Amino acid sequence: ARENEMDENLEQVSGIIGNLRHMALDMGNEIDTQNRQIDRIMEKADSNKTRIDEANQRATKMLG
Amino acid sequence: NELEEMQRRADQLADESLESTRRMLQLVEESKDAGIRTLVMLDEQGEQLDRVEEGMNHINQDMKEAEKNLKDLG
Amino acid sequence: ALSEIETRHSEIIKLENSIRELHDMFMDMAMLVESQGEMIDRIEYNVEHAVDYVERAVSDTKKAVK
Amino acid sequence: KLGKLQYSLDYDFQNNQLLVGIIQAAELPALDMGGTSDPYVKVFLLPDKKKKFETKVHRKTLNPVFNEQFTFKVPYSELGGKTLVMAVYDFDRFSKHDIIGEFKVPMNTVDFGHVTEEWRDLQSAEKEEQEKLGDICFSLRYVPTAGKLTVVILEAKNLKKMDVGGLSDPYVKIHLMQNGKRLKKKKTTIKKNTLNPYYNESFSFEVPFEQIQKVQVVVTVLDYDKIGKNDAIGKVFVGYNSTGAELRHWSDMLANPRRPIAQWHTLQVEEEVDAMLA
Amino acid sequence: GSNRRLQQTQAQVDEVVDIMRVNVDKVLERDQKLSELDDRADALQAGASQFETSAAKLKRKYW
Ligand SMILES: [Ca+2]
Ligand SMILES: [Ca+2]
Ligand SMILES: [Ca+2]
Ligand SMILES: [Ca+2]
Ligand SMILES: [Ca+2]
Ligand SMILES: [Ca+2]
Ligand SMILES: [Ca+2]
Ligand SMILES: [Ca+2]
Ligand SMILES: [Ca+2]
Repeated sequence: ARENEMDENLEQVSGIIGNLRHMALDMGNEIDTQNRQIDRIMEKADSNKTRIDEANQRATKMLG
Repeated sequence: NELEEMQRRADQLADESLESTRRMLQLVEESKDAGIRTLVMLDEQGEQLDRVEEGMNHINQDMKEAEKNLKDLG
Repeated sequence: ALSEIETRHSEIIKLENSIRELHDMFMDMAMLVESQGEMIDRIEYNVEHAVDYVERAVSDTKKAVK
Repeated sequence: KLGKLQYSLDYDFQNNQLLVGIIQAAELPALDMGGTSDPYVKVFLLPDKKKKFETKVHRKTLNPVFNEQFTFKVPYSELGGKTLVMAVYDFDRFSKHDIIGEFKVPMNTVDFGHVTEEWRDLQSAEKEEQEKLGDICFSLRYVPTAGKLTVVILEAKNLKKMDVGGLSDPYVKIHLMQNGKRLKKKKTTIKKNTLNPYYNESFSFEVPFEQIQKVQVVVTVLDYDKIGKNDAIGKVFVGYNSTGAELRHWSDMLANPRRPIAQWHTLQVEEEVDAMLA
Repeated sequence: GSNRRLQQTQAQVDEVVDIMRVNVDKVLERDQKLSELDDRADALQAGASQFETSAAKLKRKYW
């Protein structure tokens, strides 16, 4: 029967789609955590930029 | 009349639907592979982001020490 | 009826098109994540060089008040 | 020695049936007792799993004459997807009936409009390695300075049926083995009722880079049974005494530091794996 | 049923379509944040190199 092969294909497709749902969910969670992590890294980047710029400013001023 | 053409139209459309389901299977399999590779890449980039954040921390500590030394020179 | 089999065929093709949109969406996902991986590699390079330069400057400033 | 087989083939379009002719086989090896063999021919269609036909038994003849005809109830539209298989077997009273030689004709090359009849030299039948057990994909990441080994159990597919009347209840247990002693036993969650389980579960171990070439990682896929000991589906091992794709993945993990490598692996039977584990 | 398998599979498919769309947009935002962090990283290592030069000057001067 060809309808049987069709329905079997439908079932396999359904299960694989569910697996893709789990993958999409875990993917999304990891993406969110990495976005927060990027925010922290950028905050530290601005702080270290401030410290380096100020230290180089005073260091250049102390020339003499 | 068009009776034979009607039956062959039913079998033909059924064939197109079946091959459509085959295309579905191939597409969801490729999507599956690309998704897995995407997850692994996200793991690599994630650990890299962790070591980058720890690097920023070490830069912050060292630069704080250099700030202290500059305040000692001042 | 040809109406029944034809409507079933139409719904099947609709499911195929939805799975095509999801498919291209997954491929776009992998591509964007790849390019982001390259940019992350470059960021890691710049951060490492910043670690080296910061370490040198800290060493010198520590050795200057000695 | 490659023998010959004389076969007929014709299609009945009125009743939509396949007429297969077994005429005679020629130049048969002197198997069975000394001098002469005992041949019987089993005929069956390749895609279908229908009941296989077998000819009469001919006692002590190297050139047997069957002159038998079989009918296969097959639609002509589906016959494009089928292939005819004719296998010449040998008869043994007290031993396993060894197959002498088989051959197959793809139905897409047969012109059933004109009556077909051909001589075909037999070929030695191909053999399967083992029943399909399954594959499992996971990634390996190693950083020497910290000694952390991240094994991310990704997924598996095409797992063998275990519970009777059902598909499977798979879960993954990884054993860190060394010197024939089990050291760390980690396991994943149970994904109930599936043949393509998905995990995406990260695990970690302590592996110094001074012992990296003396540790074994045993990835074991098992099936959960609600009552009784959970039977094991399959298992693979990477590290020392690893062969082929396993040593390939381990070498990729070593050549790629601070980076994960995702890879598939073909499960082997628990007995032969435990045998390969010295 | 036969139509119910199609309806279930279709519902799951459209669901993963929505989820994956949200994820793809999240990866767009991630791409912006990674470009910004890239610029900040390059400028940061440049300024760190300059501070290394000035630190070398002050070391060779006051020591
Ligand atoms: Ca594939
Ligand atoms: Ca992380
Ligand atoms: Ca962190
Ligand atoms: Ca024999
Ligand atoms: Ca005998
Ligand atoms: Ca079982
Ligand atoms: Ca079970
Ligand atoms: Ca944003
Ligand atoms: Ca932003």
